[PDB]
Amino acid sequence: VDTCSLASPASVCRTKHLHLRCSVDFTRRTLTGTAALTVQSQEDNLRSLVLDTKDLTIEKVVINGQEVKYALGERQSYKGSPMEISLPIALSKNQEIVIEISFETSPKSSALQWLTPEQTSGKEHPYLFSQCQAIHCRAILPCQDTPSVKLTYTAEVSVPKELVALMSAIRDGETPDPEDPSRKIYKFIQKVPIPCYLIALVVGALESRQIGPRTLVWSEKEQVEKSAYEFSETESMLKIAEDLGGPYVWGQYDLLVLPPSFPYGGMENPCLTFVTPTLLAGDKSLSNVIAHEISHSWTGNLVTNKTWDHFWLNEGHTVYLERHICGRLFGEKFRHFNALGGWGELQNSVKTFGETHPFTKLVVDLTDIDPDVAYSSVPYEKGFALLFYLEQLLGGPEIFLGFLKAYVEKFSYKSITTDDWKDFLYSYFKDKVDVLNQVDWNAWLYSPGLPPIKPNYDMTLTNACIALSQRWITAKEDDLNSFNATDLKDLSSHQLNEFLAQTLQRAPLPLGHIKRMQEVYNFNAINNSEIRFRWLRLCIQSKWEDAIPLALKMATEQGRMKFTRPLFKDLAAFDKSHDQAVRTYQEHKASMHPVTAMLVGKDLKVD
Ligand SMILES: N[C@@H](CO)Cn1nnc(-c2ccc(Oc3ncc(Cl)cc3F)cc2)n1
Ligand SMILES: [Yb+3]
Ligand SMILES: [Yb+3]
Ligand SMILES: [Yb+3]
Ligand SMILES: [Zn+2]
Repeated sequence: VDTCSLASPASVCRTKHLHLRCSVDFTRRTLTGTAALTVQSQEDNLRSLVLDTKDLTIEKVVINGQEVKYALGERQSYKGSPMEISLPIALSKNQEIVIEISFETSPKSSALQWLTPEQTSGKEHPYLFSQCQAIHCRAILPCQDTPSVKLTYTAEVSVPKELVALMSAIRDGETPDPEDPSRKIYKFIQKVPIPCYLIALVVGALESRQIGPRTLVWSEKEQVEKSAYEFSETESMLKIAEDLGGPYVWGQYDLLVLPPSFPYGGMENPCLTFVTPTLLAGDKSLSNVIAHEISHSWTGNLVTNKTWDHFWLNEGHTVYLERHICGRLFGEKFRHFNALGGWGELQNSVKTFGETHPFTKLVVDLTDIDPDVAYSSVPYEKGFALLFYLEQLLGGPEIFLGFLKAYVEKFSYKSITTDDWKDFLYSYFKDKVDVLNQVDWNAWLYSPGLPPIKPNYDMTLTNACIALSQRWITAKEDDLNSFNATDLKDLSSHQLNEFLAQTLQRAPLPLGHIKRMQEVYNFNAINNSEIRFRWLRLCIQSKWEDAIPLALKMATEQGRMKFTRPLFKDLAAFDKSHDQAVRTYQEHKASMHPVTAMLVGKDLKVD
């Protein structure tokens, strides 16, 4: 059962298609229109059905050209309000009908962020973007907001004519709005059935540049050139992913570089991956995020978790494919370096939550839990560690990649559970069932903490990071003069980031050590968001007051939760910056993404 949805389950009825006709009103901060759902009954004598909604105003529901009765139930916190619709005629099993709902969103819709012109790069036009994963589609339109249902969709979006709309779909033309010549209607078609969390919309002063045979990069004019260069390896990564997963079925693979408040590193919206502008490091070093979103075109978008309790299926397999893409491009020693880095992030998550915390389990129980509050590196890295351990146990990467491809082929266009995955793993590896039976399945899937076995990792690229981190940790005052810029001469940006992560695991360090690190390495000059984030956390945790303005600026000038949440938490934990962190959150709260504002408030204990 999907404990995060209040809608009728897939066993009662299934939405097959959505035809959305809407208009974006920037003056009211509302999306208004009609959602026409083609719904197929799965039961005999079906007379009503329930949809998910959250802060939606319903004007009317039309079936067969006439208004029908509906009722909105009491709100159930983050789940929203159930909408029960009374069907005019009882449906037989497999009968399909179209239900047209006229609705309008709330300006406080948790799916949307409305930006004023001052919040954009161009400063002249406003901007809107959505983020539906996990359960925010219900805050845009009435739907069965569960990944256990997959539907196709078509959309027609009216916007001010100076702006551009894009969606997680193939572009299907644009025309002036026949009802208003100051507006344009943009059309879209998504012919591959998707779960509704993959519905996405952006409206803004967007420009595009072609960077591959099936890829345009989209952003405001000021970021086009930098984005085209940053993401130039996209076609190469798509070709490797097709070799590992099978055909790319989505047609286009475009990228949208969002404003800095985009809450995630990337969102795998089909046909149009959304990415944070914090990837714009200038040297392509953060391109693993693109490899990750590309990989979701198979693991997540084609094979999907049936409920959010099985989210690790989506992320674990995607991290596994992501690391194979980067291993093909940069070598097997690089794949192991990134895999070992991932184990260290899993160590940090388990330490943060606590080793017995229910969110450190691979398969979770989200009954009465807001998915946004559960979100962490555990499903990604505990999921990856299980697959990497099975790869080692079952004969290596070539053999395990055969399983991955067969798994994608088996479950394409379906929504599955951990038991479906395990049953297929046992079926595919029938000649190695004795090896599979040695796995402690109960501990790996259902127990909290670090996994029961740590995989084997090549240490070649990690050794220099560990050695430099240990030199700093073990240094006394009289050793500080031995450090010098030459210590970093043979380290890649990835290795500098790993040196900082290793050191941050032992923070705090003495203030004099951190001051010496800035003296000889000049980490304050580095703009790479991952390195800067770890360096500023190391400074703040080591109680360097000089870092307070730098950390507050990074926390507020961008809104990627991976960076903003720990920076605000570190600033709140440092007595010297505590009041400033709380005051800065209070002043920026109204202008923040709604989910990020909620999570930073919980982290800071500010209501
Ligand atoms: N797909 C990403 C690129 O890797 C981008 N991304 N955007 N939004 C989200 C997201 C995903 C899941 C969430 O809830 C859960 N968290 C953890 C669990 Cl074990 C189950 C859950 F339901 C909440 C949000 N992920
Ligand atoms: Yb067309
Ligand atoms: Yb079986
Ligand atoms: Yb000494
Ligand atoms: Zn992902």
